[PDB]
Amino acid sequence: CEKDQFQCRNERCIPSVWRCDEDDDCLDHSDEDDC
Amino acid sequence: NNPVLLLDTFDFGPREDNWFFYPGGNIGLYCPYSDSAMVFVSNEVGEHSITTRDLSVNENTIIQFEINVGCSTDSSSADPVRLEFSRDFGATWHLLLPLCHHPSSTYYAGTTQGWRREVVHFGKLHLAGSVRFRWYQGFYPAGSQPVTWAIDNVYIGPQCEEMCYGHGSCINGTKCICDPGYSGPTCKISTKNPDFLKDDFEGDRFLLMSGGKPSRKCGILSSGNNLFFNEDGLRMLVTRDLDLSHARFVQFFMRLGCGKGVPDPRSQPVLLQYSLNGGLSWSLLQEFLFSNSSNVGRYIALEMPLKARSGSTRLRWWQPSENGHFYSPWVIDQILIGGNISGNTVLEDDFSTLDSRKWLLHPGGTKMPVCGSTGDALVFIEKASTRYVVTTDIAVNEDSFLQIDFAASCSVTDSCYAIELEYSVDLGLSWHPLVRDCLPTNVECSRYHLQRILVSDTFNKWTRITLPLPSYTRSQATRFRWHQPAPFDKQQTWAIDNVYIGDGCLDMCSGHGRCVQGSCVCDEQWGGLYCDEPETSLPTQLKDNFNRAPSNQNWLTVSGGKLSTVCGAVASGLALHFSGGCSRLLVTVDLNLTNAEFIQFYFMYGCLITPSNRNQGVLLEYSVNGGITWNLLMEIFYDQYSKPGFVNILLPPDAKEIATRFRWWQPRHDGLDQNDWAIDNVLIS
Ligand SMILES: *[C@@H]1O[C@H](CO)[C@@H](O[C@@H]2O[C@H](CO)[C@@H](O)[C@H](O)[C@H]2NC(C)=O)[C@H](O)[C@H]1NC(C)=O
Ligand SMILES: *[C@@H]1O[C@H](CO)[C@@H](O)[C@H](O)[C@H]1NC(C)=O
Ligand SMILES: *[C@@H]1O[C@H](CO)[C@@H](O)[C@H](O)[C@H]1NC(C)=O
Ligand SMILES: *[C@@H]1O[C@H](CO)[C@@H](O)[C@H](O)[C@H]1NC(C)=O
Ligand SMILES: [Ca+2]
Ligand SMILES: [Ca+2]
Ligand SMILES: [Ca+2]
Ligand SMILES: [Ca+2]
Ligand SMILES: [Ca+2]
Ligand SMILES: [Zn+2]
Repeated sequence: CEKDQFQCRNERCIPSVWRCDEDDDCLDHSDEDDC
Repeated sequence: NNPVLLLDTFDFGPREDNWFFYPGGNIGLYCPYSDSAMVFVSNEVGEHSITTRDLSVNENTIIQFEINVGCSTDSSSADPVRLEFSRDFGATWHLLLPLCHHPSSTYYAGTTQGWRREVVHFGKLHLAGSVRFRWYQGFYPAGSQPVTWAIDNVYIGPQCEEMCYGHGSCINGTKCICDPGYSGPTCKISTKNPDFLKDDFEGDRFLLMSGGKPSRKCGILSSGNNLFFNEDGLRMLVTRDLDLSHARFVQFFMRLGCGKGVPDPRSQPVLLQYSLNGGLSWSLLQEFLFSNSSNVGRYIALEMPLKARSGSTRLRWWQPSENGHFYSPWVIDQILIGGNISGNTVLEDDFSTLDSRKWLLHPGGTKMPVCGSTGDALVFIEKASTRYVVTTDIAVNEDSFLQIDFAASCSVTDSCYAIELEYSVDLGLSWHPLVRDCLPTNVECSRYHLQRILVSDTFNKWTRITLPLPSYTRSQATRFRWHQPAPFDKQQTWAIDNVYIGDGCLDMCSGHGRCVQGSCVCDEQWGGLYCDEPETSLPTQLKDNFNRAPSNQNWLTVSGGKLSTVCGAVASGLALHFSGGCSRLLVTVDLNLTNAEFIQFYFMYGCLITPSNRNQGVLLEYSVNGGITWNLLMEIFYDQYSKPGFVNILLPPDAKEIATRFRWWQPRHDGLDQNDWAIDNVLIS
């Protein structure tokens, strides 16, 4: 996974800037769980 | 002939002879912010006021004092302090400064937390004679809790010269004490003020913000907060003193009315005014009327009037009213003041910093790296209702060009989307497309291109784009805008970097470099002062059979195309089939065509769906300047090539340069797997 990225529990990688933004970007909302 | 009439610093008790009455008054400290003052405390029963003795005032007489009402941010229309006079020994009383354009001599709570100096010039407004003055709040039964207030440092006597230009206190009509930053025996000279103002209200720009909170109510811009004038008392917003000598504009968002239907007629207008003398006198810039078409949030951009141009101008928005009561509120947002009259020719950026003087507005945009950029880019990646960036005004001429690095989603989504790119010559009151959608329909063009250049598949990753600026972008004040039209998903991200809009690198670095401070920084494999000497031998030939994967040694760009058998044998084996839903575009590496004779290839339309109309025909163009300009070689007509045909064209002399590239592109199609086309056995030799 990439540095400016965040790894979901999906194994999915999203831009780390989508972590904590009131959108579910992982599709298991693990980008939103800890905010 | 002009005696000092009253002076009181209250600095160990008042001077008895100054005053006839001060019911409710005490000596002490109130609101130790902007030592001894005359304080009128809430709890005190009865009249809260202070009255001078009778005074012989004349043509030259001013009243000057310090005051603080309420020590708060709570705007209220209740228990204001009125400065009044009497020509009949207190029999009746009148506002010293009526309301008109300027507010009355009434001092409301919440206007400023801190103390402020005030001055009224009696003799300019009123005749000479025997006169009485007071600062009156009201009369309070036990239990009442009116706002606390205080006066300090009261002077009644001759005005100083030029009134100290508004930037100083007047001692006895002979000497001025200039506010910090002001000097000269009249406070005329001004220390360098800023020539720029930007307030988003999402957060010293303002001297007062009276009658308005930061709210999300009544919004225009769905990013965030605005300034909501819904309160009672004084509705006024006042800028710091600004250097506007070379300013071009004042722009802002404004809405008049926040109601069900049409705002009522009795609603007082909002006044935009200016002052070159620290608030003493105000000239109208613009009246804003409540009307049947006012209840809607809208963009206002105004040119700086000649009379406002000075190293020390301040602006205000004020809504007049008799009694601090209002019929319909108003909202204001995104205030920018600035620009340059020199309207310079060069705006340049690598986004190591994000200067707002260059980038007026950037909703949805973040200073961050993305997609292996060099340092930071301006990035539109976060959750946004809106994504755009507007430049400040620059002057655009014959030698002016736009050059930016652009990137769409960088393999985040496979969406087909396009970023609009626009220009304005009327300060953003109206936007026009930079590149206007044009095709071989008429001699009306000789260059061919699409309105939507910045497309997501073509520009997946960082790609430079250089445009010589069209004649209709030539003005003294052209601003530019990158626009993502709504609706749009979040994952349709995009970004810009390495922006040069200007006239500093003639020839545009020949298409093989970027302009950086009037010098070319060349792309790898290129050197020289203007990037026109290649570092190695470019290939003299292009041959492709499409029996294997298109290589990076032949093609710079393949959009909408893949290897397929769907067409049958076009030449032989696999052909490169174009049937994608977005761009359908084929572009060669730069080729040394010094000694090249021809271009040839086999070609077929509609392996899936036959092309519907002329504009769906693939065009073949060449460039001898890194793709900055393209020259049509062939319109590959749509109704021809229903079965595979062979195309052989002689290179024109102007195409035979040391670095020539080719493109095939479809301007139009009905979308995925519609109006498709295939190319096989490409040969440039
Ligand atoms: C703004 O709206 C008002 C309210 O409808 C318009 O005034 C009315 O005009 C009609 C027809 O001319 C009259 O019958 C009403 O008596 C008016 N209503 C009142 C009380 O004002 C007005 O014409 C509109 N303004 C403009 C510029 O079109
Ligand atoms: C201003 O004039 C008054 C005259 O009554 C005097 O008392 C005071 O000292 C003068 N102030 C200054 C600073 O000269
Ligand atoms: C005006 O021009 C000068 C360059 O001479 C520049 O430093 C300044 O920032 C410009 N002001 C604005 C608001 O563009
Ligand atoms: C272009 O081709 C000619 C001969 O074909 C060669 O002499 C020249 O060096 C070439 N230029 C480059 C830089 O490839
Ligand atoms: Ca998220
Ligand atoms: Ca004092
Ligand atoms: Ca705002
Ligand atoms: Ca950069
Ligand atoms: Ca083939
Ligand atoms: Zn647009």
